[PDB]
Amino acid sequence: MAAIPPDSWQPPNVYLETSMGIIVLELYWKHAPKTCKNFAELARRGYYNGTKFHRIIKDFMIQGGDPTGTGRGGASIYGKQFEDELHPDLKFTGAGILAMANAGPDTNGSQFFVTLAPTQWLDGKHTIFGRVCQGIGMVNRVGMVETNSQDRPVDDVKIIKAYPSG
Repeated sequence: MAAIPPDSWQPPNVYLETSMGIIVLELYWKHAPKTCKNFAELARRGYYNGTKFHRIIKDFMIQGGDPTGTGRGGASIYGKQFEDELHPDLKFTGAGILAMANAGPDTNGSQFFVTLAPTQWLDGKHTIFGRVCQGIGMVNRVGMVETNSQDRPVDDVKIIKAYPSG
């Protein structure tokens, strides 16, 4: 009853070609279409290309830059700030996840942090957006490496290019 000859697959995987190492991510095109489009657009337009990770907490997580890495010049495709895409369903405990960073009520930025270690205390503080199925290993080393006495990476980690799977 009513058959649609044509079909649509759409690659739900993203390939971030970082200087540190290549890692695949999983975007939620169901509840995350909003942030998903932003993350994909920013990477497609050529914003993430050239940036790097400034925040790296040993045995915890590592947040990547975007808004000039200093809140100097950063804006979302939809606008400056939007409504948080938080929805009771995901969790930030399983080592290797991609949660969208925020600032305040109805105030979201363009940062992204991947949790490499179990965290229940912060399980709810930030919002989700993607996952790291194939790549957590590359991130693990980034946390095991030598860091500063605050949150500065002693090693060299940056992004050279990024493209979605085809």
